Amino acid sequence: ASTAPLRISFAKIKEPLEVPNLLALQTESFDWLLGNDAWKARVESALESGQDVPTKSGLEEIFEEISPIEDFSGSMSLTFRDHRFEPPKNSIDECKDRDFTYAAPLFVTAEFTNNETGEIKSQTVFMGDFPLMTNKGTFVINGTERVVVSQLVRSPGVYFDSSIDKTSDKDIFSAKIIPSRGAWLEMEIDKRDMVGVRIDRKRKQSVTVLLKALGWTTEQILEEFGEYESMRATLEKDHTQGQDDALLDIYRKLRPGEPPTREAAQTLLENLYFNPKRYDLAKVGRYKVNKKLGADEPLDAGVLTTDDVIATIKYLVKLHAGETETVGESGREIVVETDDIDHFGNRRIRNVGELIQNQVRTGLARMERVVRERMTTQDVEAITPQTLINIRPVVASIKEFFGTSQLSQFMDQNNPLSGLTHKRRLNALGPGGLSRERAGFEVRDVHPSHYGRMCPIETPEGPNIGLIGSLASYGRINPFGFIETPYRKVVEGQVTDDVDYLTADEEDRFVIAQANAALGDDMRFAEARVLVRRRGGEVDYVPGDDVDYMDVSPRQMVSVATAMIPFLEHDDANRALMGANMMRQAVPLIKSESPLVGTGMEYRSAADAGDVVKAEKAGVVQEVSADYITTTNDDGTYITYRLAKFSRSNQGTSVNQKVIVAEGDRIIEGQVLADGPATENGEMALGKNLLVAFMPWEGHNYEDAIILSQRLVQDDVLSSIHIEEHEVDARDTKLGPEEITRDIPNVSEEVLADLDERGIIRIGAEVVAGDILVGKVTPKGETELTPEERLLRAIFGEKAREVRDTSLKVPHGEIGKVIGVRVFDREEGDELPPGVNQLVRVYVAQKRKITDGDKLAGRHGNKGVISKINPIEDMPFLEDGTPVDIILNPLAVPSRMNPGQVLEIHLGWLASRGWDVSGLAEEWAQRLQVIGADKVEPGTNVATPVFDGAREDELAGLLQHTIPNRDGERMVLPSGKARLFDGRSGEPFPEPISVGYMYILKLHHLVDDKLHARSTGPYSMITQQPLGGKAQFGGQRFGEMEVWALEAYGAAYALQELLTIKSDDVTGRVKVYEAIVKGENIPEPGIPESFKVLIKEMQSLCLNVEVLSSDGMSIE
Amino acid sequence: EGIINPPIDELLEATDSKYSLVIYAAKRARQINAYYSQLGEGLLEYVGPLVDTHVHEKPLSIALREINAGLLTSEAI
Amino acid sequence: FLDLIQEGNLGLIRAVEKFDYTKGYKFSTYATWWIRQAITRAMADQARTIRIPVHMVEVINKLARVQRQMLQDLGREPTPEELAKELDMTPEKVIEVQKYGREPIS
RNA sequence: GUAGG
Repeated sequence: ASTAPLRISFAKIKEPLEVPNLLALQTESFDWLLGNDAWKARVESALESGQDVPTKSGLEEIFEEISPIEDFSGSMSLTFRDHRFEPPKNSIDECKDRDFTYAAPLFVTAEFTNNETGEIKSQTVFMGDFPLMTNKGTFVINGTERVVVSQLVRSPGVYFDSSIDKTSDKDIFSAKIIPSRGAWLEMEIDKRDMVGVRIDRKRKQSVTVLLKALGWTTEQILEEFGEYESMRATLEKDHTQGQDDALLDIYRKLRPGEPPTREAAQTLLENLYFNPKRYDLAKVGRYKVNKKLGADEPLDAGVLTTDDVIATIKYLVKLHAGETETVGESGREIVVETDDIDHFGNRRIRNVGELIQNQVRTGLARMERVVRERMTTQDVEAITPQTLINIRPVVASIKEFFGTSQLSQFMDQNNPLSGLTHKRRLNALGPGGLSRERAGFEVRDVHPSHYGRMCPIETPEGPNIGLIGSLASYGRINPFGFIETPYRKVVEGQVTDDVDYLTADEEDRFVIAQANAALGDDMRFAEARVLVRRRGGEVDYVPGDDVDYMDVSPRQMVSVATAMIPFLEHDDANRALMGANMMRQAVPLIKSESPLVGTGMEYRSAADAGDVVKAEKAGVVQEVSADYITTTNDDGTYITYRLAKFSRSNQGTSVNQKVIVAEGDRIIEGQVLADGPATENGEMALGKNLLVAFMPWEGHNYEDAIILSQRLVQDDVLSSIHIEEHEVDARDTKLGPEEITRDIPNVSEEVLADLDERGIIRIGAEVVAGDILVGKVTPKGETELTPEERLLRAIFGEKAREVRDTSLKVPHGEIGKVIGVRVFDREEGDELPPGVNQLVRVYVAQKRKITDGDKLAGRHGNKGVISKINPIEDMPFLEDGTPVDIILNPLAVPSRMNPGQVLEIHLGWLASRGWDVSGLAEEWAQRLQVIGADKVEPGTNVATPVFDGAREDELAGLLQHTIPNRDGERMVLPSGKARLFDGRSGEPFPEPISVGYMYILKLHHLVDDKLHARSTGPYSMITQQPLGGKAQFGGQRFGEMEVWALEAYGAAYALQELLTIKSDDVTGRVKVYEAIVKGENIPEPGIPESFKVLIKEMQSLCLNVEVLSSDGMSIE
Repeated sequence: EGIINPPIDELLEATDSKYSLVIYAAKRARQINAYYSQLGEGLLEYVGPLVDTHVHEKPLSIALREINAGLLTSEAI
Repeated sequence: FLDLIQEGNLGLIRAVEKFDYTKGYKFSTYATWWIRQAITRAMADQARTIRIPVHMVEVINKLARVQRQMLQDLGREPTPEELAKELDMTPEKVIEVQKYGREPIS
């Protein structure tokens, strides 16, 4: 009811199914992995509801998978029956503060049972700390919030392919059986009209020898293969016969250099394919294989069997024969058809739990190897569960995953939307998958199956285009790892309420209607003709009662970020792509305001995001204060929530939280009690709503640039806090320990004015470039003073003491006011890394206002850098006198094909001054009356869902009937334009201009960070060319392409200086600086250095590269 | 009062090349600059700026101004 | 691995140079001691880029194994004084040996 | 690694 504030809706169809938990993807998977109470609760709830669900927790699955260890005698065994967890010692905030990996202990009951002793000994053993997922789906490792992203991969099973070979002039068919973990086997047919098998692509071979190697005899093989001349030709061409001969042949081919051996061959094949450890096909692998090959209920779990091998041989040959429908091998009749890999039926996403399970399984396998070795080198009766194990592998592997792993990424906390879109993203890049250079045209592009399972709009627009993708809005994960989407059930031409979740392949069977299609007053279709889709992505129509499923809501395909954009249907694909990619980069402002025009979903995408602070009990608030809010429930539990103030975010922005609830207001459970960054009343707000007009203006908005008033600078409308944290460590070295102290050597007294006696700057003392924050001094350096220094000191009577200043200073170009300082000490209870005695971290916080050069952009992919902040009076002011806050070039709109921004503007105006429409009786008037959006007051927001958005007739009618703002007149014409007086000249402009309200965000590509200059600075070590980067005073790179441009002009001297004096020549560089500062002409450059390094290297390969002259040896 | 203060076309015609001009103006500017950096040793081979000079200036501008006025000359060895 | 194999062969030629049948056992009990000696010496002498001497090497390995035992038993990072006591050295030597046992990063 | 060009 009071979940969200009032917001008028322009939707035309009522959505049956509400959006699920937007962040279920990570949390549910990890709950399954832990096997905690929540997982079992969901399992039993699904079981009683009848929905399929796994009854086996991943952790206990892996622990049971590792069978009890047996030696060559198999006398003893160790069973790891049950595990358990306890509350972690450290709080989440404490772990964030003190650099501790948030984790809890993992105890397992190990039971060592020995038959020789005939005794069982039970003991609880601690396997190692286990990192834990906080309630917001973030892993706090070493105080940094990492996130892990699900990974798309090709699921195991049987795959088939058909290709055309130009040389052969005929088609070539192939097949493969890709396993979960084991070695991969392939099977090609009619490579040259014959058939063959790739056993890891070791060498050329035929199917016949493999079949002979197996127990199946030649006679039965002919009997079952007599209906296909290809196989008859293969075998009659086969000279070898008998199982043993084929076995020794394949063994020699696979492992040549040694004589064949029967048992060696047999055990090698068994280990390669029939051993349950090397070739353990995953559960999804068998589930897919039985359906694809048609086998009816084979073994639920187990490695491939010879029956499956013969079944796939049959399938391949049938596909070769041109037959399309064939009887299943030990199964029902099924279609034989080449399968496309891109299809979402064959793409499976590993969620967080599966990845962590795989890594801990690898660690436990290492542990098994180590403990087996120890058992082989251990005496009986000196064996205990607590002694034999070693916890190093498991912790090593889990930490090696949580750090230095592609799927483990740094949280992006620009705003809650960035958090969500980082959580949900699926990444095709990773280990054992589609890498960067492995990409092709086919994989990147969209597929007809990515509908309701992956949003086709938002993907990185950089080189990695299409290799990352956000999950759909209504998407859900299958227990196997496939993605489902809901569909409403349609029967006999009417619409049944029940919703069924369909997967990628199962959707292919039926024909699914479209949600946008109109529906009459009754439950039946309004129109006999209706658009539908079917197998292969075809979009043909089928009138009349023929469909059975229909999309539950129009917004299935679109992702959360994309679905934010209003009037999305009008915008192009590329511009909505850019717009969605940009909303993630906005920065929160000092004060936030919710959008006047925007889809009605922002509230949910804010509440589900973790940044907001929502109540967990339905009580009453007693005391409200900025630091903390205290509430009490009717039961009696008193809960006080702490609001974070100005804590640095990951990217370096404030995370301030405001307070909404008054003192005496009631609370229902889940209600928002405090905003996060970029939020207002719990509704997302990444930017502010400005007044805008479209007109060229003196050339200050040429080629995408932007012009805006100085009222923005004056009212802090676009202003953002920024906090920089920098730390120093009082490390100890060979000569002695470093000291942080106020007594700095060889400095004036004034610089040490704000420093405390301890040597740490005070709180609130403003700093500037070059200042001193904490005064640290080196223990000593071996000083051999120069004669000039000695004379100067002797004349002045000062002592050059051994201690040297190495104090932290504020970085160049950085200003701010210190807000917080934290100090950790060795001898105190706090623990630091080895060697370091004290650490001090200092915050400096400033308030950056919008200025020239700052980027700016809206929601429809229109972005530009500010170009001029003119005074308030120079802005063309509307008839009443209101100035226009921002000016945009119109030349961009038809060319960039994003007409929606224009529509929005008019609707934006309509939201500012409300509309009154009662008894008008026009078509749009009746539509508004039935929808309820008939009467509105000024300032109230409006909601236009992404595809149910307002049409143009409604906007025109509302423009015709806007409420009078002043003097009983409408300032905008029915066309949507208004008359603008000039500001500078003073005369009215020739024709009316378009004006209205637009939501504008402030991207994080600020000018302050990008600026960089360098007179002279550090240099590189191996070769002395200046090291690049702003963080170390780097020089810009003059590239090979850049030199080509300079060589085009015919200018030789500029090149010579750019290549010798300005870098790569240590001798001439100091000379040039001397000449400049003294006032003389620049000297003559010599040879560079990198050439000397190169000739030295080429001399080290035994090549006597001599720098000779025409007249013998050269001078250098 | 600008980099483009002497129009280029007149300089080009006297020099006959777009590269001979830059080399010749640069040599003259080097000579003037080294004269201003003489600081009093008074080598006779060096000569001063023929055209009047500002309190602050760059030798190359003076050199190009002489070329435009045409008071100097060049002769390849 | 293969260099370790060669060093074991070196220890083998040494041991067989010092074996006689006077011992009332098989080869496998006499030679294996010298093989273990040669492999341990090689692993202590040519393993680290910044070479440590043998005494300090065994110091490092003893500290590492006893620290692992502390982690297995207590399940927590022991206090420096505690480790100093189980080792019987001083905390200063503890930090010293801990720093001496690092590896270069490329 | 990921953003912007």
